[PDB]
Amino acid sequence: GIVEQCCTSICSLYQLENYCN
Amino acid sequence: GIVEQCCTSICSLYQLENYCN
Amino acid sequence: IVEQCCTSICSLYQLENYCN
Amino acid sequence: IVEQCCTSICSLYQLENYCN
Amino acid sequence: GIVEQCCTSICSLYQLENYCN
Amino acid sequence: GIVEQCCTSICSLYQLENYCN
Amino acid sequence: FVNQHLCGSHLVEALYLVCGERGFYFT
Amino acid sequence: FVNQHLCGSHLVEALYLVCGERGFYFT
Amino acid sequence: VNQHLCGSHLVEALYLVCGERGFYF
Amino acid sequence: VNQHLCGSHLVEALYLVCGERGFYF
Amino acid sequence: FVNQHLCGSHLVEALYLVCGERGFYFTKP
Amino acid sequence: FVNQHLCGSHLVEALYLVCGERGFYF
Ligand SMILES: [Cl-]
Ligand SMILES: [Cl-]
Ligand SMILES: [Zn+2]
Ligand SMILES: [Zn+2]
Repeated sequence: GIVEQCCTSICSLYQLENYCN
Repeated sequence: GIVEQCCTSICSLYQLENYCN
Repeated sequence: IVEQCCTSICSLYQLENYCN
Repeated sequence: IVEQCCTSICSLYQLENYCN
Repeated sequence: GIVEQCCTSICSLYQLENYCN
Repeated sequence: GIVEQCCTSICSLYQLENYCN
Repeated sequence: FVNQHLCGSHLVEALYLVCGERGFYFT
Repeated sequence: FVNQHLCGSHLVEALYLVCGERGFYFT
Repeated sequence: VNQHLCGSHLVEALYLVCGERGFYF
Repeated sequence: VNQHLCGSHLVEALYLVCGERGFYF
Repeated sequence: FVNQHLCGSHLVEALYLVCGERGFYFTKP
Repeated sequence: FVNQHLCGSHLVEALYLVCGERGFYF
């Protein structure tokens, strides 16, 4: 789950960008 | 100057960047 | 719910209902 | 509440027994 | 109640201060 | 510079003011 | 506006809560 | 803990919500 | 609800400017 | 649980970077 | 000025997520 | 870098409540 991925390392502006819908 | 320039209307992430040094 | 609940406040029998 | 609810999670029947 | 008071002028920092328990 | 200064530990209001010109 | 930008940031937050395991979802 | 500071910033924001009129106190 | 939200920035600037006390609610 | 609260900032950055986009939680 | 202010709140949440490392100068006029 | 970043966030929240007209550096 995301909960499990970005809550596990930081995302750049550039990686958060990854769970957005 | 930036407030004159971002509070009533939303600044995105780039603009926000000139005011960068 | 942005609007049901950003314009009046909602109950829990009521927010119960917004699960699962 | 932080026990029934920050390390596991509470339900509201249970969060309700916390209201007035 | 509070919700009534600071939510009307800003409260400089000074005025928020009034609802704390 | 300021991050280094405020993230693991909570910063209160006055610290924050130096960085002010 | 800068104002509702700001309110949603808020409800996201409420459902996370009532539903539980059972979850919930936010657009 | 910037982390439970940051969790209660969050439960306050939650009972505000469950108890309604009856309030609740967050203490 | 500005009031239920400023009630929540205010329960949060109140929870930040108020810290542990809590507040009457 | 961190996961119940990151779940909550994530739910919010996701909510500024994701801009309008949203997210499933 | 309640609202320059609810805003300058969420602006700065934001220069931050963004100048990344060069940072910036913030004149409030 | 997750949790520095959770936090720079709650920071500049707070610079702003506080500098109000002179601006800031750093
Ligand atoms: Cl707001
Ligand atoms: Cl957090
Ligand atoms: Zn807000
Ligand atoms: Zn948080």
